Amino acid sequence: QSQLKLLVTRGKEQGYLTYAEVNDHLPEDIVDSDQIEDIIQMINDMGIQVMEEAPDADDLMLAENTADEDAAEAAAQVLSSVESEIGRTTDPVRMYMREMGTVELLTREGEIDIAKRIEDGINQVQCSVAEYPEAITYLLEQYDRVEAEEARLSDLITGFVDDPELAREKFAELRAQYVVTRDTIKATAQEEILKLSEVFKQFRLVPKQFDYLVNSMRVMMDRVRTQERLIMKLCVEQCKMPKKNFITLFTGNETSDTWFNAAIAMNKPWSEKLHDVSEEVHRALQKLQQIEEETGLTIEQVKDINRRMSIGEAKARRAKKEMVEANLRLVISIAKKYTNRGLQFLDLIQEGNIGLMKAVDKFEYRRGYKFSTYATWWIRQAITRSIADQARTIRIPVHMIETINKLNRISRQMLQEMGREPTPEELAERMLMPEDKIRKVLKIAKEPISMETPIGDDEDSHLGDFIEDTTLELPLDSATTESLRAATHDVLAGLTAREAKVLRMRFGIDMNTDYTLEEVGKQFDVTRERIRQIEAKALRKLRHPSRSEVLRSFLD
Amino acid sequence: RRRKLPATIILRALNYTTEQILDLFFEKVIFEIRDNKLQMELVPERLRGE
Ligand SMILES: C[C@H](CCC(=O)NCCC[N+](C)(C)C[C@H](O)CS(=O)(=O)O)[C@H]1CC[C@H]2[C@@H]3[C@H](O)C[C@@H]4C[C@H](O)CC[C@]4(C)[C@H]3C[C@H](O)[C@]12C
Ligand SMILES: C[C@H](CCC(=O)NCCC[N+](C)(C)C[C@H](O)CS(=O)(=O)O)[C@H]1CC[C@H]2[C@@H]3[C@H](O)C[C@@H]4C[C@H](O)CC[C@]4(C)[C@H]3C[C@H](O)[C@]12C
Repeated sequence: QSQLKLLVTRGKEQGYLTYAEVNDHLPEDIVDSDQIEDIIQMINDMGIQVMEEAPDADDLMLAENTADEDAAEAAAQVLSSVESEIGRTTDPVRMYMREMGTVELLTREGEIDIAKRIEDGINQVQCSVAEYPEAITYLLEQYDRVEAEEARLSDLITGFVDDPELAREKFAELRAQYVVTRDTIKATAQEEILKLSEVFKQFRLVPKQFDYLVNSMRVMMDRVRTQERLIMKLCVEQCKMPKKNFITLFTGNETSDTWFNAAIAMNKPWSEKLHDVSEEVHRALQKLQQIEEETGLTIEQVKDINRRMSIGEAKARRAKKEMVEANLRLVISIAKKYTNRGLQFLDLIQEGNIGLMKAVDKFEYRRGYKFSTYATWWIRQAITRSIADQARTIRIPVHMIETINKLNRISRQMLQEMGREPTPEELAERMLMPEDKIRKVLKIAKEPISMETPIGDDEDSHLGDFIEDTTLELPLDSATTESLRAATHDVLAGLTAREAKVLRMRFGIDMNTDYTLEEVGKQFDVTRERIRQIEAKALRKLRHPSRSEVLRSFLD
Repeated sequence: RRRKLPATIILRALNYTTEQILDLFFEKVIFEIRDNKLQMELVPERLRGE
């Protein structure tokens, strides 16, 4: 028993179901605007569609009752749905509204907290980069590029932290310290590398360079990790390497042969097959050793560096996450203004979200100002740019849109300070434009009208049914062309052999591309003035009527 | 065009006593108990149809 079991019966027991019923018999929930739509459509597959206030006549409701099929899952669907009162929030607006509703407002001091964590993550990863002798090589390579004049002074740095003169001298002393600490490699070298890294902390690289350096170190670590994974894969899977002893002997170094030669000494039969692919495996171990020879430090500090970079990145990512979910409400608040420029609401809020992400990433708390005011600028800029760009069907550059808007504002102003209206000349008056381009921009403003717009109802006529295609040449003209070809073929047949070939070849009559004088002469092997003269003599002699009368009348 | 409510609530939500409602909507027949017997004040018109 429910509040619909008594309805579904009526529906087919009394033929129909008036609106009043399906209105009051609903539970309490999913009353949402037109949530009924789905239950009415299900009830419609049984035969109802009652009119305004339940009329009757009309013995015809069973053809449409049969025209809605046996398969009645719907019945089950409705039952389940209306027997659970899970909010059937179909409209994405509501669900997103709740999703944002979950994250409470991250107050001011929380925001400065997360800003400190972001800064700390970035600084952590920057220190981590400092710590392997293949990152300063490329630094100096592109610094020389910039100084040697193979690059530009603004393509590598955007101001240090505690003038080009100062940068040049610091890189001189960097070169000196670097070379001395590389020579001194043979304990002491680790301390001197630490001191070089501590001086290198001074540098700030252009964002693109920071991305490229993290990417170069990422791809070298990719080579390391892929080589290690493939070596341990080939070993454990082809040599049947017990994975606990794998851990014990292989783990720690992954670079020396001690576990290699202990496993081959282990006397296992797969240990003997180990030579079958010893060349490959040991070549991969050697390549890894060379990679660490250009690393140079060890095989544990690679682990340390990758884990610290991941940790820092994760921290920063999480902080930015916090900020964005806290300011989503701000984004939507700013969105409400632009809703009615022929774009959907949710697209706007998404553009605002992108602007908020950028703002968050570029925000500086040390300036001492509140975050919301700063983010507003990027959210509004992004929203405006997206509405401008994705709005019109025939996309229009943003400056032209701004000019159209300005024109509109001026038009309205003058229309209401003038009474009648502004003529295009008067608009040109208020603008410095040459008055010529005013009408041009006025033309540009027209928003294509919908092809399906209903015409004055002679019912079931739309607009598309009128527009005719001028492309189609009339069948008359095709008959004309056929007659033309026939008459030209007969008059050519009247001509001599070589005159015929001259006229056919100079043009395309009965052949593909038409050959010019020199190529036709080549095909005759006589290429000279005589061939054009033959063309001209044929033309002149065909001027005479009786040969021309057929085409003389054929002119149009 | 909402759900269907019962309707004396309206007629009572203006702060209306049940007794006053009965006095508004129905004439009254008053009986007297005395001598352990019962009598009714008869208006013959009202008997039509019984
Ligand atoms: C939306 C509008 C519907 C008009 C309509 O439905 N009239 C119904 C008129 C009915 N009456 C008054 C004639 C009476 C009936 O005949 C008798 S009864 O009242 O219905 O009983 C559509 C249908 C034809 C469209 C015009 C054409 O594209 C040409 C032109 C293109 C320009 O770029 C923009 C302007 C123009 C004028 C368009 C405007 C607009 O886009 C129109 C009027
Ligand atoms: C909107 C308009 C309806 C006019 C109408 O309904 N008049 C009703 C006139 C009624 N009266 C004045 C004659 C009195 C009658 O006695 C009343 S009654 O009709 O008898 O009820 C229809 C009729 C002619 C149609 C245009 C032509 O195709 C040319 C052109 C083709 C393009 O591809 C699209 C644009 C153009 C401009 C078309 C648009 C549109 O499609 C028009 C204007």
